[PDB]
Amino acid sequence: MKEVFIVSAVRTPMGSFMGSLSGVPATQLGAVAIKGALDKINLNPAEIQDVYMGNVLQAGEGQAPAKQAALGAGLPNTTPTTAVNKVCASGMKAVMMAAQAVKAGDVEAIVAGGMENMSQVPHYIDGRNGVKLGDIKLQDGLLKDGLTDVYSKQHMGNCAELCAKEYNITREEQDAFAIQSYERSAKAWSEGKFKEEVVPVSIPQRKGEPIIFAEDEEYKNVKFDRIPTLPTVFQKENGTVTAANASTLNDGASALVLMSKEKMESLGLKPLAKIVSYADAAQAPEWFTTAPAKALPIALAKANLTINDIDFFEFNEAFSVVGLANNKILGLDAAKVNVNGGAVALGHPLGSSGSRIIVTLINVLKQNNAKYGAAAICNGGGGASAIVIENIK
Amino acid sequence: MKEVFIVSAVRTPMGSFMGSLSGVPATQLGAVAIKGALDKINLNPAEIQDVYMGNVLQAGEGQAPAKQAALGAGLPNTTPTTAVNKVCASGMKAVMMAAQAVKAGDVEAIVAGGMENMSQVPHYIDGRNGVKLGDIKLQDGLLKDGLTDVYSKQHMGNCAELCAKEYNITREEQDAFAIQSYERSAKAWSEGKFKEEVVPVSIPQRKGEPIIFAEDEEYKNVKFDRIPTLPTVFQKENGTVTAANASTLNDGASALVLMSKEKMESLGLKPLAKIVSYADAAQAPEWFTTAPAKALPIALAKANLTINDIDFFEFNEAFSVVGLANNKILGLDAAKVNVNGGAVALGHPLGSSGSRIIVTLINVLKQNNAKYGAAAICNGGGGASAIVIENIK
Ligand SMILES: [Ca+2]
Ligand SMILES: [Ca+2]
Ligand SMILES: [Ca+2]
Ligand SMILES: [Ca+2]
Ligand SMILES: [Ca+2]
Ligand SMILES: [Ca+2]
Ligand SMILES: [Cl-]
Ligand SMILES: [Cl-]
Repeated sequence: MKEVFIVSAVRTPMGSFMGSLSGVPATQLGAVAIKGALDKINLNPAEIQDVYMGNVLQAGEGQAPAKQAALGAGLPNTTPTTAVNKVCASGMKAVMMAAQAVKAGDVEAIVAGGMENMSQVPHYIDGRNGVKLGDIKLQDGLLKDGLTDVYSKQHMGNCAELCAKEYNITREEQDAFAIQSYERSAKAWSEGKFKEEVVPVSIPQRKGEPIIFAEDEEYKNVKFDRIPTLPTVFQKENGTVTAANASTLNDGASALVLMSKEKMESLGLKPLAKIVSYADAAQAPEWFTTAPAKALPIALAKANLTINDIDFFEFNEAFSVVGLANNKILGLDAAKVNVNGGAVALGHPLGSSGSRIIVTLINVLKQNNAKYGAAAICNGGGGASAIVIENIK
Repeated sequence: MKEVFIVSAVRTPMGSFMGSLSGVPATQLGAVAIKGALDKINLNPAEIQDVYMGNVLQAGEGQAPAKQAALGAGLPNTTPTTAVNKVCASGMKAVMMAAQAVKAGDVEAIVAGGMENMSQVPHYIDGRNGVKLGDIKLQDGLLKDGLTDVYSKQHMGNCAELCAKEYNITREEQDAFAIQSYERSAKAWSEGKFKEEVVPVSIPQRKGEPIIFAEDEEYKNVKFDRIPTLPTVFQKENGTVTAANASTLNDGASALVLMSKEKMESLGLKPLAKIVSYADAAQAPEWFTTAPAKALPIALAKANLTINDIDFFEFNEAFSVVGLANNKILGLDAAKVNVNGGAVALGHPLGSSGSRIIVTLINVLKQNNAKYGAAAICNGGGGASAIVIENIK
């Protein structure tokens, strides 16, 4: 089978809910990330044969959100585009599907990534069927399509509490994990470890010069001394999950360029990394929290690798309890997982995070002179996706 | 490269806007189609390794629409699922991506299809940012995300008028094409030519037995003597497109099961058809109407076939002018295109039509003892997808 290489990989900084990017539509954040990925390698945009963008909450973004991102990035109108929705796994599934397009022989160069502006998700009304007498409900699209389990009608955070109970993960352990994610995020930013992968967003102003948004803003929104006293927001009695040890709602995008060996060599491009293998797995919807621990072994077996062969891991931190549970189940050394921080501190724009953690993993491997890395992310409905990459030194 | 076979292919009947399926959510229509595809071949649901469903208008469907369809069809909670959005090409792109997953070596059996309930698409309000003084607008999600070109802010029907003008396709020609689509649809239904592919929808009633919806209802909504007198709804002066010669808004779903050679032979299944090749193409957004004439030659070249090798064609009839324009550009014999009727008469649930026309094409080829067929469908943003299949006798 053809090899698939990652020749560029970038992300926007992540904005807080109703924060610095709340006025920049998801499709424009996608445009910034895609253009950034092309610009890193000075790639002629007409070399791109397809664009796959993860995007969970598409309402009100307008027709063909992935086309809007591609055209906004400067790709020509001859570029096909598709938006993909595997909830929080969307950006990773986009990369996997793009790799399959290369392996199937159909494209030599392809963009894959994800985008989300959670600040701009609308509320919904059934406007076509009148209500002759009675109150009418406007559903928050974030809660209805993003954060509520269909089958239980409960918030993802309630599923996080189920995980905490079953795997004996305490409030104190979740808080310590969260504090570590905040500390690692601030340290990696201070060390320049996000400078390579982050492409800034220019924000037009009503009057004056644009604001250049260049750094994640979520990880500064923390008061460490308040963390052990915050209320448990999903469960009144015997709860464990809080606003601080859960991830937040965020805005951001990410993008990667994938190529065949023949195409990258014809262009004189040295790859960042090779995609070794990938896999999806699923279990009961209420157990989406531990599905990454099912998906990663499948990807490892496809790679003919063992868990001991992986130098660094990126597991998306939808909740601190999710990070702790998958580490515990797989027996992972926490010093090798999310070493530059994770979503509890950095943020979590649903449709982008699955590709964002690949972007970060590439740079973690280079920063540590490592070889194999693995990334995995859970998703609503009970799923997870996982991918194994090889750093090319 | 591995061959990819279609071992089953079904569709729901299509309901009219606010019609017989308006109370059956898109995800449940998807469940009916997927279960129907499994039932045709008595397939153990656990053989399915992934599910890709096209779905253009996901707002308010709840979390993970493709999971809801899969679980509703009786697939186990171990089945990964993804929803794909290439506007009207979504269902075809789902099938193409699924074929790539087989060719890439990653799955041996996969479900691909599409689903849409246009009746249930909500209106949108920005509920998070108050408006201190002034009227507030609720955008129709169908118009905003489905039917309006982003760049021109005009309806797809206005792009249809641009096509009519540039390609000299008159009102009278569009009306004659529409009448032919209605006539062919009624004839094929009367001849039993949709009995094989259509799986009925049972509709629960407030009191009493369910209603069994088993036949397309759009093609009976026509008054032939009124057609030449209807108003031109997108352009007041010198218009050509009407409510009768444009497609309608509709509800419906469709689903196919794809397999490798090794898997179908191990299960003792005879394939319906082989997927020979497929392709995407794009041009300027306002020229989405003629993009099928760009995509099909790419697919033919990948198949090492010429247009003369194709026995029958399915080109989605988003508008009569689109059908006429692509026939004219490619020089196709209208007696070989959409021979059982098309979307102008049968309906057009956006995310399902791209796979629906493959389902219909399979049966057209068998009904006519034919070999090669091609299907193609345009999509907002300037794209089209095309697929070439080989009937297995
Ligand atoms: Ca700094
Ligand atoms: Ca937090
Ligand atoms: Ca260990
Ligand atoms: Ca009949
Ligand atoms: Ca019509
Ligand atoms: Ca001809
Ligand atoms: Cl899933
Ligand atoms: Cl496109």
